[PDB]
Amino acid sequence: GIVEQCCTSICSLYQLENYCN
Amino acid sequence: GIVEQCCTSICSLYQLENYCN
Amino acid sequence: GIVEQCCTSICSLYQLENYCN
Amino acid sequence: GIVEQCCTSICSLYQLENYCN
Amino acid sequence: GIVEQCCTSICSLYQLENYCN
Amino acid sequence: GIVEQCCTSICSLYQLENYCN
Amino acid sequence: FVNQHLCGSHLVEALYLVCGERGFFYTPK
Amino acid sequence: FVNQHLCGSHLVEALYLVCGERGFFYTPK
Amino acid sequence: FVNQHLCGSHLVEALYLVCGERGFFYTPK
Amino acid sequence: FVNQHLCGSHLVEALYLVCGERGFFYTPK
Amino acid sequence: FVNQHLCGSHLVEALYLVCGERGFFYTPK
Amino acid sequence: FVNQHLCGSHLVEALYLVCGERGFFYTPK
Ligand SMILES: *C(=O)CCCCCCCCCCCCC
Ligand SMILES: *C(=O)CCCCCCCCCCCCC
Ligand SMILES: *C(=O)CCCCCCCCCCCCC
Ligand SMILES: *C(=O)CCCCCCCCCCCCC
Ligand SMILES: *C(=O)CCCCCCCCCCCCC
Ligand SMILES: *C(=O)CCCCCCCCCCCCC
Ligand SMILES: [Cl-]
Ligand SMILES: [Cl-]
Ligand SMILES: [Zn+2]
Ligand SMILES: [Zn+2]
Repeated sequence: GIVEQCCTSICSLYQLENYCN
Repeated sequence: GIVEQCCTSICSLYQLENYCN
Repeated sequence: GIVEQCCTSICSLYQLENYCN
Repeated sequence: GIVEQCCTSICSLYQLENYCN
Repeated sequence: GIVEQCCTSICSLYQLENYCN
Repeated sequence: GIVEQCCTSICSLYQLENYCN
Repeated sequence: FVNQHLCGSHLVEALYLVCGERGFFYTPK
Repeated sequence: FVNQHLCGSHLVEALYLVCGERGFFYTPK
Repeated sequence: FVNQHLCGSHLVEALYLVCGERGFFYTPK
Repeated sequence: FVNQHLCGSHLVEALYLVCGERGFFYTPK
Repeated sequence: FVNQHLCGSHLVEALYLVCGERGFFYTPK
Repeated sequence: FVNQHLCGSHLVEALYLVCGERGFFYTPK
């Protein structure tokens, strides 16, 4: 999930965009 | 400036990218 | 919606609970 | 204190309510 | 009070220091 | 830098003031 | 309206603290 | 007034950074 | 766990910003 | 210590939300 | 205008998330 | 690294507050 990926490594703005609707 | 553009109209993420070094 | 109810009038904590999954 | 309890374990909304006036 | 002074006019950091214990 | 100092030890308001313009 | 945008940034942090493990959906439009 | 509520959420974070070990009291009413 | 909860508080704030008008669904672990 | 200070920044924000009109007293360790 | 001050506190957190390793400059005046 | 990034999010918020009208330059490691 989002917590498993971005709270273990830094997420770039593109990676955060993958979680948008 | 950034105050007169992104605080009187909503700025998308790219609009914030203009002010990065 | 949540924007038209809790942003034009102050919502107590329970009012935010209505929008949880 | 509050720091000793909620910054060592997750505090639920009821537990935070114990700190209110 | 703090709401009637620092929320209707911008308070410098020292102005916030007045309300510390 | 700022990260090297304040994210390893607590920085007081005077220390943060050293980073201002 | 930027004032609308600012309230959303506080609405999301409210929903995060309120729902917790449940999660929340933010849908202005 | 929600605009009042938003300023409180920034007032508390200001008081936390300002007082530090002293602590603060938030009393709108 | 606490430090996981703190990361979520920033995450939804970051997710709210990056998504904007689209919105997002936040589901914890 | 730093990571304790960061938890307090969220804590007062969370405490401000949950308490609301009642208010709270924040005293660190 | 305090409403101006509140938007700055959200502008800085936006610039921090946007620039990242680049960094940002905040200059209202 | 994540927990360094989280400290920066508070740092710029703290730096924005303490500096105010002066402003600041935030450069990470
Ligand atoms: C998408 O645009 C949401 C649709 C409803 C928007 C209502 C905005 C009203 C203007 C803000 C008034 C309150 C300011 C605190
Ligand atoms: C409790 O209700 C506090 C009593 C004083 C409230 C004053 C609110 C005034 C309306 C807000 C005006 C400024 C908006 C930024
Ligand atoms: C909910 O139960 C969280 C599940 C994720 C695991 C948390 C611990 C992961 C290992 C890191 C430990 C480092 C802190 C001592
Ligand atoms: C103020 O002096 C803080 C007092 C609380 C103790 C801090 C350390 C507690 C033990 C955890 C260490 C883990 C980090 C290496
Ligand atoms: C320093 O004072 C910045 C110069 C420009 C300030 C413009 C402020 C306009 C008043 C706020 C209007 C919008 C409120 C959300
Ligand atoms: C960017 O690459 C960060 C560089 C700073 C070093 C990060 C690690 C420092 C040593 C602390 C490790 C504690 C966490 C396991
Ligand atoms: Cl605001
Ligand atoms: Cl954190
Ligand atoms: Zn705000
Ligand atoms: Zn944090």
